[PDB]
Amino acid sequence: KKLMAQIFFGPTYYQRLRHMVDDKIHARARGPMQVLTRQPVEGRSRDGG
Amino acid sequence: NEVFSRPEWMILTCLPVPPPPVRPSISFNESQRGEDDLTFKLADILKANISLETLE
DNA sequence: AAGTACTTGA
RNA sequence: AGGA
DNA sequence: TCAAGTACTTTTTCCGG
Repeated sequence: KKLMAQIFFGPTYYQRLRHMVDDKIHARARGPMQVLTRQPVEGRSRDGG
Repeated sequence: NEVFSRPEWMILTCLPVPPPPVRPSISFNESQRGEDDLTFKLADILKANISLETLE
């Protein structure tokens, strides 16, 4: 069925940006600890909290 | 306060040495140290003290 | 970016 | 060096 | 004795080499 609204439709140059979900996603549930503070390590890479 | 903080105690005679947990050696590999800053600064104090001790 | 505390000449 |  | 500069102090949202 036709949309009651007419859509503004045409080409537009769109860029793919550096930031991708799978490079961002992180989860921890126990893991590496600092030596000094005996607290969780820093950053996704290191499996930080 | 006469029990926990007499004025004479702001002047250090005997210095508490903190244990390794405070100044841990970041022991990269086997035969390579990695002693903490505080471990070094204490050695400096210790060294400075022996020069003075022997000197007098 | 704005203070507390301390010291300096009238 | 970047992201909200 | 008190104005004015001095020493000198201190903070500032959140999350890869």
